[PDB]
Amino acid sequence: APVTHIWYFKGVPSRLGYLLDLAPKDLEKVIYFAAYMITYVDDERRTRDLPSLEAHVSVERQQIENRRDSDLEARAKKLENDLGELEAEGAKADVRRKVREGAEREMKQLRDRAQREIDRLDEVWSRFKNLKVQDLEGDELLYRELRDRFGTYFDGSMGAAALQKRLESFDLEEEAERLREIIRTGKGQKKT
Amino acid sequence: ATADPVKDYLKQIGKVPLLNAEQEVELAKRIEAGLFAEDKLANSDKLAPKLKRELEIIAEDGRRAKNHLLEANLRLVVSLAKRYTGRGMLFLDLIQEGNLGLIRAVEKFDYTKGYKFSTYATWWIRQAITRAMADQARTIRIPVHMVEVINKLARVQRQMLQDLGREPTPEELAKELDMTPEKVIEVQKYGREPISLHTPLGEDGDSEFGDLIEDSEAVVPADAVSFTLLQEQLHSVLDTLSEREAGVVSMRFGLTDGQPKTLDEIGKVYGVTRERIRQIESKTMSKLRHPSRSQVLRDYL
Amino acid sequence: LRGTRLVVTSYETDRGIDLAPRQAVEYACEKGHRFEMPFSVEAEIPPEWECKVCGIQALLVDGDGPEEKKGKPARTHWDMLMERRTREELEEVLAERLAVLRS
Amino acid sequence: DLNDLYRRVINRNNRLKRLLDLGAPEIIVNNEKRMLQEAVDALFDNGR
Repeated sequence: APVTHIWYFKGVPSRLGYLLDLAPKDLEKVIYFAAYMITYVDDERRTRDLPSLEAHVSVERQQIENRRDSDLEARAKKLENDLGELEAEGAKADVRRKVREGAEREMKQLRDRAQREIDRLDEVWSRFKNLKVQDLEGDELLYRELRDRFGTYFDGSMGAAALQKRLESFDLEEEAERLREIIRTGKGQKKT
Repeated sequence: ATADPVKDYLKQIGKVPLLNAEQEVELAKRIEAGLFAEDKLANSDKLAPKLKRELEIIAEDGRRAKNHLLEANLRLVVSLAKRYTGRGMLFLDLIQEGNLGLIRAVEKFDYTKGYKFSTYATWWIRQAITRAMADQARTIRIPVHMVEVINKLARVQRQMLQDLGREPTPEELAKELDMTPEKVIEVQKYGREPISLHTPLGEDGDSEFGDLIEDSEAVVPADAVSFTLLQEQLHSVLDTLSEREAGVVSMRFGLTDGQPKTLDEIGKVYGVTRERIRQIESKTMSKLRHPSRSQVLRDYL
Repeated sequence: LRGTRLVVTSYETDRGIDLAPRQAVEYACEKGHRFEMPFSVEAEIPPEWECKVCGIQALLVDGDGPEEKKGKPARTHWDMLMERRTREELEEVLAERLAVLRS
Repeated sequence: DLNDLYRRVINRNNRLKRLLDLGAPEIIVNNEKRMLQEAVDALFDNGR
């Protein structure tokens, strides 16, 4: 497997960091197998196909809400069945109310889980919207989720192989021109 | 990314929880069925697309089961490998060798024996770890059997020293180990660890152990000049001899070319017989081995 | 201290010597790398060698090298499954797995 | 002391080569790759 040269990684200033514009902490995280790096994204294809993905996610959310209301109706039916089963029973309030409290807590945690999963679906959607090259990505589970959902339209990697792939397809002239323009126009610590 | 990788690996392996016996049996059954489906796919029967899809799905499920078993059991390898720490190999190398052993064990496990999976895995893990430590622990490698003999001798010596209260003599170990004392000393000698050339011996911290080792096989100019003078002086002594004598001596000993030719080769040039070459050489040796020309050459010997 | 690398030397030179005859044999690689090798005239020419460019197996210019099978690719999980288990057991566990899956 | 570092590099490389073609989960493979990079780094500059 490819490996990096310690001289051009560690020595201050981090030459790889300066060339690729990566903070040394991010670079150390990437090369030593602690976070992914996106090395390729198809911007035009995703922009063109955005309506289909939007339709898919809207359909998924609508189905989620349908399942939510179905669960609510099922819970209501179960509560009515419990009430009918224990209506004529004469006992203390807590004895007959423990099961109802348990059912209410079950419904509360069910809707909490539904809220959490729709929120995480929105999180994945937002993460996919603003994905760009050289974007570090920890939280392995999130990466696997995003890969299985939309594995096409991009590529990611780990270790020195990702840095090799980036260095291979790197346009020095364009970045140099951008830096020169910023130096001519910009001022402040950005210029330095 | 942290300065310590052992902690990172340890905290990473613990995310996957453990497994129970029924889960292990079910995973093994999944692996078996998936592989048999893979073989059936390897067979060239068309069957139906839906059946092919189902067979592929169960094969993937079996692969997932094998993986899951491996992640679940990595903790056993980590636990086993920690008591072999030291002795050259580092901790993570031992862990990885144990992981290879565990993979080998998982490749060859069965549930019909009704034993918990930990036993077979433990045997194979220990076997792999000890073999690896036998093969990757010394700069000058030693075969497995010799390492075993060294370990046995060291253990016996330690036990004898502890129980008896004195250092055992070579004869005591020889009679205890059932081998000759020469073998005992040879086994003791084979096991030593090479010193390092960079160990500092200067109190101020400037010198090293390797700066005082003489290059024994170094061309000494005095010896080279002496040999050159010998080579130049040898030819002159042959010069005073007759033409044929010097020629045959040079060809026989290959002074001019370095290839000692046979008697027939020498006689071919002059056309004399083999026996003649035999005699002519002898007279030259008698002449040189005389108290009349030896003095010029006595010193160089 | 005294020390010696396990190296031998001889008081001998290159000047005034006649070199023995040699023959140059050509070898070719799969990717197109060609090279020459000097061998003594009183020598046998092996059929196979390693390349001087990419470190891969190479043969002579004229090919006369057949393949003899090597006996140690056997180790896989499948053959062990054959060795450990019969076919009927695999068939019945397979049938059970299909039944539970389609259930 | 350079023989030891070269031996570490070669051992890690050979073990990684065996693991890759044997077929293994990503965890141990990634750990082996990290060890190989650390070994090469220790070979070139040690303690940096």
